[PDB]
Amino acid sequence: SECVLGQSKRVDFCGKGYHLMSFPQSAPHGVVFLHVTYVPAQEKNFTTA
Amino acid sequence: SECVLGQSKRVDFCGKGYHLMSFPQSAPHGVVFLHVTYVPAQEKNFTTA
Ligand SMILES: *[C@@H]1O[C@H](CO)[C@@H](O)[C@H](O)[C@H]1NC(C)=O
Ligand SMILES: *[C@@H]1O[C@H](CO)[C@@H](O)[C@H](O)[C@H]1NC(C)=O
Repeated sequence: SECVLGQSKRVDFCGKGYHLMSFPQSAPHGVVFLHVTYVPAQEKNFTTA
Repeated sequence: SECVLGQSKRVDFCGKGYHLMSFPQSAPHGVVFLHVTYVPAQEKNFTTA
């Protein structure tokens, strides 16, 4: 109800990282979610104020 | 997962009041959370439109 039909703001609920979309495939006696996320990769530091 | 590793917008979940931070101390056969909050204290009333 939450991850598929909308965007989830709860941290580490519908996937490790920031949440974008989900896809609900079926399976024998169960369901399999495919979560799509967004993870920063390359970082660089600066001086702030 | 939710209160510590991020901020929570859920009401009355990670502490009474608006939520800021939490620290997860340990304890035998359990765990103890310390929640920081934010409570408005004084009041003053006016007329609006
Ligand atoms: C940025 O972080 C690196 C650590 O990998 C550090 O050596 C460097 O001094 C930092 N940048 C500045 C401007 O200090
Ligand atoms: C503000 O609230 C008090 C109740 O404590 C009331 O007596 C007062 O008339 C109110 N002031 C205004 C401007 O509504």
